[PDB]
Amino acid sequence: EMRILMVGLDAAGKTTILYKLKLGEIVTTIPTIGFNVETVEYKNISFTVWDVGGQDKIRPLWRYYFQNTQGIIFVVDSNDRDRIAEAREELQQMLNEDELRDALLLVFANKQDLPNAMNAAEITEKLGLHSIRQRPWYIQATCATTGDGLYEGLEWLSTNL
Ligand SMILES: Nc1nc2c(ncn2[C@@H]2O[C@H](COP(=O)(O)OP(=O)(O)O)[C@@H](O)[C@H]2O)c(=O)[nH]1
Repeated sequence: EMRILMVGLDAAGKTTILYKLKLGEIVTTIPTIGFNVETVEYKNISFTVWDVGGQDKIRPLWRYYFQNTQGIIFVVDSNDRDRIAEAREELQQMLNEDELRDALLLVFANKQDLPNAMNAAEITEKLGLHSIRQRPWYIQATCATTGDGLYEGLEWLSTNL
């Protein structure tokens, strides 16, 4: 019916976020070698999760698992300063996929419990979110392990959908 695509580098906290929603079992599928998909199905909504960044294995086939995406959730480890530039590049490629041009964008600046984590303002500038045109976006500072911030960010995505 409608899909929410939640993607980001490995260890960003996406699986942690799926489990905190308590909207259904997390199911892992491996449609092809090197492509692990995690899926939660709640009513008419499908939450679809996989890791981006690095080799981008089976990238040309991602379109056939993108379909009917109404909102993108980009999750970043705010403490991972080593890979923030990689997260920016991976986000930009998602923002250029034709099947996702109309999808809303929620950004979770995750792991705000860590002492040296970049704040949402810094994450906003590092991701280049203000260069996004004609697409509504929103960024929330979160701690997925406590759940802090997830409701406020998903409140924006849900009310705007
Ligand atoms: N400190 C901290 N750790 C987190 C947070 N969210 C997730 N983690 C940890 O990061 C690791 C990877 O989380 P995971 O959900 O598997 O990330 P994924 O690979 O993107 O799905 C786990 O050990 C989590 O406990 C957070 O907000 N703060």
